[PDB]
Amino acid sequence: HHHTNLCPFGEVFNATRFASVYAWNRKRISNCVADYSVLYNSASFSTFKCYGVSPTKLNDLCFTNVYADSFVIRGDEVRQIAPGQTGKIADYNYKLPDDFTGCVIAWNSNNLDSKVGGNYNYRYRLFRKSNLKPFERDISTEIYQAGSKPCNGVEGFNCYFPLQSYGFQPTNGVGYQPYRVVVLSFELLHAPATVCGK
Amino acid sequence: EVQLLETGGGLVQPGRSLRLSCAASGFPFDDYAIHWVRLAPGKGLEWVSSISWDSGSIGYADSVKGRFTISRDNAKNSLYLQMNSLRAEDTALYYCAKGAFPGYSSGWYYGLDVWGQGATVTVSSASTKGPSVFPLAPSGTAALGCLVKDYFPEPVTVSWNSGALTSGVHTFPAVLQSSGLYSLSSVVTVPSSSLGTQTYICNVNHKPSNTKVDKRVEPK
Amino acid sequence: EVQLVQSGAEVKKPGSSVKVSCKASGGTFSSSVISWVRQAPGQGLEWMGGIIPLFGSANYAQKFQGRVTITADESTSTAYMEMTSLRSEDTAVYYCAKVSQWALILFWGQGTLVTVSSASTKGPSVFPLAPSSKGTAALGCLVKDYFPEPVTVSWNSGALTSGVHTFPAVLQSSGLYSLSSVVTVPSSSLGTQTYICNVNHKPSNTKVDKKVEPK
Amino acid sequence: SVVTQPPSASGSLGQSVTISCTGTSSDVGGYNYVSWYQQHPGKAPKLMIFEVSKRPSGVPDRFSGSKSGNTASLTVSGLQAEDEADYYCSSYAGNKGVFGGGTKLTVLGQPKANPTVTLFPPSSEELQANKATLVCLISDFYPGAVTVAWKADSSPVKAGVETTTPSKQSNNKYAASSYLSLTPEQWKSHRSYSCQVTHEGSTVEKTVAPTE
Amino acid sequence: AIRMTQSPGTLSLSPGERATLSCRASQSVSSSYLAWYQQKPGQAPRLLIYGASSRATGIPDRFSGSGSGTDFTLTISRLEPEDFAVYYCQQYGTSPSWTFGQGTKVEIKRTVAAPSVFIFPPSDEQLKSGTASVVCLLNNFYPREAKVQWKVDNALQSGNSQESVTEQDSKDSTYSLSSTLTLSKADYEKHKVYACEVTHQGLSSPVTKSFNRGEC
Ligand SMILES: *[C@@H]1O[C@H](CO[C@@H]2O[C@@H](C)[C@@H](O)[C@@H](O)[C@@H]2O)[C@@H](O[C@@H]2O[C@H](CO)[C@@H](O[C@@H]3O[C@H](CO[C@H]4O[C@H](CO)[C@@H](O)[C@H](O)[C@@H]4O)[C@@H](O)[C@H](O[C@H]4O[C@H](CO)[C@@H](O)[C@H](O)[C@@H]4O[C@H]4O[C@H](CO)[C@@H](O)[C@H](O)[C@@H]4O)[C@@H]3O)[C@H](O)[C@H]2NC(C)=O)[C@H](O)[C@H]1NC(C)=O
Ligand SMILES: [Cl-]
Repeated sequence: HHHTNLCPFGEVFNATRFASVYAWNRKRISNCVADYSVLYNSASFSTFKCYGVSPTKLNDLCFTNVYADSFVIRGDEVRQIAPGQTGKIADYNYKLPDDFTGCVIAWNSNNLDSKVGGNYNYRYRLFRKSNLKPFERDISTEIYQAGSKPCNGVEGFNCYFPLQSYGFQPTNGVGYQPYRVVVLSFELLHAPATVCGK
Repeated sequence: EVQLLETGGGLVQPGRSLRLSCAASGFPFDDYAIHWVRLAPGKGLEWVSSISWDSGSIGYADSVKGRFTISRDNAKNSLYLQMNSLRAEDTALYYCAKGAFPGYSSGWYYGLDVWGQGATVTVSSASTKGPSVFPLAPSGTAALGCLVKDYFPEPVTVSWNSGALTSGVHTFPAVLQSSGLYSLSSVVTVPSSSLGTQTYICNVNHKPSNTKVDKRVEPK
Repeated sequence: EVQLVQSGAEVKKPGSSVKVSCKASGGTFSSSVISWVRQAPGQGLEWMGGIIPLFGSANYAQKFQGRVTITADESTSTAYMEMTSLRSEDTAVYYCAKVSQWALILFWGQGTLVTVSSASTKGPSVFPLAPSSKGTAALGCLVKDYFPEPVTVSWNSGALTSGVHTFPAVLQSSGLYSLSSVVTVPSSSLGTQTYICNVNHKPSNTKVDKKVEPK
Repeated sequence: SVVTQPPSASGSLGQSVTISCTGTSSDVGGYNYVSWYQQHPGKAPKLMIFEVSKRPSGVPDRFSGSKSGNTASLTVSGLQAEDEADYYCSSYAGNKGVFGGGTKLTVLGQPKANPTVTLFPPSSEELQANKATLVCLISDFYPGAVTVAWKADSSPVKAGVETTTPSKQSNNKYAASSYLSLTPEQWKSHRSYSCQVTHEGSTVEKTVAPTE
Repeated sequence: AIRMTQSPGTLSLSPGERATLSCRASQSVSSSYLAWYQQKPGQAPRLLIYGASSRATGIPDRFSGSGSGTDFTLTISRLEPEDFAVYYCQQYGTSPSWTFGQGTKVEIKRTVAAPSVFIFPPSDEQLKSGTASVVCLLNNFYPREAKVQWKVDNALQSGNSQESVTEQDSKDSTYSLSSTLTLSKADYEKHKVYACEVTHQGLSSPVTKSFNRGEC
């Protein structure tokens, strides 16, 4: 009631299109109130795993800041969006810290990102020299020279473009369908309490 | 081409130590991760150890944890495996393998696509024994060879004419004799008319005993 | 699950006020921006104002600042639009439209017709639009002075449907409605074919069949 | 071995065969990072499949991989002779990996090939060293089963016989060898020695003599 | 205040064609809070697009929204008959402050058709009640623009007439219009010549239909 604005969570969960995981979007949520019961009473989520906070208790807590990261990954890759997990996505695309406090929310989006029309080109990073630090973003598209000959900016024998499309256009299994993911990070620091429940 | 070569195998008594080396070329060693995989007789491939590009991440199998140490020198494009407190179960052929992409676990994600030839490591209290090389004289083609009798341990490497003769060459697997010594024979098939013209010399190399013999095989 | 239900249509006489309600179900009420949109007949959509029930601080368009008050009741999940000093220019359909902070979709009510008029329920007088003597001729019925909407016009008990144009009614200055329904027929059949328009006005229980004959 | 694997498998030339690979929910069942490797005798493992079903450049479409739970599978269709090899599965396991026990594939329906046999007498250098070794080399045969018998003149020879287990060579055929140890006195005592190689009901016999 | 202006006012196309509707904003508007509505006569507005480009439930894929900043666009790749209607855009947000565009009408293109004009004197039974209604009919014309001038003894009227137009006819894509002049009986008997003059693009010259009060 001190901050008289509604947290704009709509443009995160409800956007027409999400970002590719390698270029994951982050929106900073600050000085606003939110009725989180609309979130934890929704049945539209196939994944709602929280760490350090109780989901049904979000309205009882206030936070200094809230971060909302969103992206699209394969179904079988959603389990990598969790503290302590490893894999192609956790190592090279999006990585949560070991002391993560927040919630990982995911839902099947075959109806949105695999429509008969197309044009949504979701991609991921196949390889990186070192693993991503927690909450690090890498949007480099530099062709990697893995052999002896210089690449001169073109793909080749050992000249690998670092990104690859998911191939969501055809019909594939549930584990191979696109899933939209939102990661809410709740930060309780020494600053005044801004993002509260109601 | 991308290449990995292992060196440093041989004989070692139980409880003693041995050091393996892996040389890398044809790719930027400085930003890849490398792994060791062993093939024990009568068993399947077994992962041994991994090390990231900057040595920041190191993993070991539970069978070798506390006894093996992995390390690398990026300036020499070389990877090492220090094997201490060797047991009989540690007798295996030790491979050096990597993935196509940089990344610590990317060799598991996309597969290990470049392997070395391997380095045999034999853990036994039996002592080294060098072989005796005898020529096998030939008696429109003819077969000649040379016999590598009574040696330990595996392996020996036989080449003909310092490697210039590779066509028609067949080096056979060795017998494990009841005496405990290995014996092996290598044979080449050559046209009959070139017996009085071409010189045939088998090059036996048994690195455990530092044996290097060049035996000329001529008709009787 | 989310659904906005508005109260029923109303007839208010000039000078009075009206308070339209809008009951929300589904739990998104408190964390929503609930607006009131207005559409006068023959015109477009006009945003009047809105409120966030969590804060209770309503905001209003300049055109409606004076006579429109928007309230919200969290205990019952109902929003209200009260408009005082009603005039005939305020005859419109009033919608509540709502946006939840958790989505970008808009939720709409079904609309509430507010008619500003001093008339009571009244059946229509039906006058002929006789075809002129001086290849096709036009005849029709003038359905005048009824309240409220609607009236139904058929010709020859539904046997004549081709060429019939029933025009939308107009709210006259008197507060009563009026509409014409015409049809074009061959001038050769004016003396042979009988033309009767059937007007039905269910609010007043009025059925009138008028025979339209040449002058 | 954490990931079990049937020790052997078989299939007919031109038909199909499936090789399963059963792990746990923390490796094979925990990720879609299952790889398959082919190892011919005497060569390093070759990568055939990665990420359950993807093929590296150069691997024919006869090899396909799938997964269902903790069990991965590799299917080889249009079975050919060179397909005879060892097959291991691999899987990420969280900052580590693991290999299956391995499977030895046998391609049935192949044409039988009889062996080539070369028998060598003792060299003059070995005889001068008070030793004698007969060498009997067997190559280019299929299948691997083979029986070796030594004869002094026409009577069988008891001891001093060492024989390999038959193993595959570069052209997917088997090779074996047998060694007869003798004293120089025994070698010159008999008129001849024979190496009898019996394979699939047919016998090959080579003979050497001291005087000849 | 933010102003959303739509262009064009009217869009005259044929079934099977591509419709491109514009929505201009006076300031930069977040593309997360821009919507499109379809409205058919007698119906509440139908939400088409929200969040610049998301299709509401049941909306076919031939409707697509796009744009950013101050220029937004609704594209109908292939017009079906059911698509001919009025389209509004709307700026909104998480604050109580929304605006709408004035709308764009997508109608059926057709060859020009002149109106057939008919004038109708007030009925005698109506004159018994003290009021006279004179009805002028413009039948089956295209396009919709038409002027109706009432003349009473060649004196041009204003303020005593009301117009109604039918929706575009589903068969021949024409409109029809009725203008009703209202006079008291006392006024109606003061004058003789009653005429409505009709101006329309399909007429070389304005057409006037008239009658003299009292003639048969
Ligand atoms: C952006 O957000 C939009 C808004 O989302 C809604 O609002 C926000 C604030 C939040 O509360 C959300 O949780 C909420 O959904 C999204 O639009 C919404 O998208 C929903 C999912 O696609 C959609 O829900 C579906 O609606 C159908 C049909 O609607 C009913 O009502 C209409 C009248 O309005 C009737 O005519 C119909 O007959 C329906 O009865 C509904 O069937 C679906 O519900 C299924 O699952 C529910 C549990 O999740 C069950 O309660 C329900 O029974 C039903 O069936 C299940 O169980 C059956 C067995 O009985 C089984 O057979 C079946 O398979 C199911 O498993 C579902 O709820 C909303 O209607 C829609 N809202 C609007 C206004 O359009 C939008 O998609 C988002 N956009 C992006 C880009 O993300
Ligand atoms: Cl407005």
